[PDB]
Amino acid sequence: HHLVPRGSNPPPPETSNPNKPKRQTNQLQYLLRVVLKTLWKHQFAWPFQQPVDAVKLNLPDYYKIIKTPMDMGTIKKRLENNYYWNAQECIQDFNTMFTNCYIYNKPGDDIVLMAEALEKLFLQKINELPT
Ligand SMILES: CCN1C(=O)c2cccc3c(S(=O)(=O)NC4CCCCC4)ccc1c23
Repeated sequence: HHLVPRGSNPPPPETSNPNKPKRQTNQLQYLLRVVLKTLWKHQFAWPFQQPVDAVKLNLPDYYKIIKTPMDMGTIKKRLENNYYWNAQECIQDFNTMFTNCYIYNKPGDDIVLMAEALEKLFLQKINELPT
């Protein structure tokens, strides 16, 4: 088809675990209802709300470089489906999302500023987690 590499996309990350028993917790609830909701509405959130489309965003080699993709849409779905055992698993996924941005992009890029601002807010919000 193409004369320059355009890339391709993996299926989005899994968002449910059919073997996992349900275990609801206060911190997981707070993560879904307060932390993620606050992050989602931040002015710089939109690029992180859905999986990277390597083809449409013209980032052909994105999924060569990023072996563990992550986005806020996926994190939201994982919280909704009770995929996470604890807050730390969720936090790890946020960390994977931000660090993927830092890995793929150059330190001076606009997208990295946006990720850094979101990460700073995230770190503030996780200090609110209930006992
Ligand atoms: C967060 C996922 N993500 C990237 O890592 C990335 C790199 C380059 C552009 C871009 C875009 S984009 O909509 O093509 N371009 C810009 C639009 C607003 C300034 C920062 C990036 C969306 C999501 C991205 C990227």
